[PDB]
Amino acid sequence: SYSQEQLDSVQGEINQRLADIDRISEQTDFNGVKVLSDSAKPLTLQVGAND
Amino acid sequence: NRFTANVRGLTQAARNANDGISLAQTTEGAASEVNTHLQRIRELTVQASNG
Repeated sequence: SYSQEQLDSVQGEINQRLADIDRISEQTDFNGVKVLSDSAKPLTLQVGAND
Repeated sequence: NRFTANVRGLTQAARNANDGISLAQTTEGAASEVNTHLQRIRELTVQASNG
C-alpha cells in the first residue's frame, strides 16, 4: 500500500540505522582496541603464572 | 708452648670464621634484594602477557 516516496523514506531510515551499525563497529574502543570491529583478533587474557 | 700456639691460632680462626659469616650475610642480603626484584619482574611479565 505504500507508494514509492514512503518506501524511499523507509530506506533512508534503514540507511541511517546501517550507518549507525557501521559506526558502532568502527568506533567501539577499549584501551585502544577496536574490539567490535572489522580488525579484531581474539585475545589471550593470561590467567595465572607459568605461561 | 704448643698449647698456646694452638690456642692463639684457634682464636684467630674463630675471628676469620666470623668474617666469613659476615661475608655470607652481605651476599645473602644482596641476593634477597635481587629476589625482591625478580618477583616484580615476574608480576609485570604476567601483567604484560595479557593481550
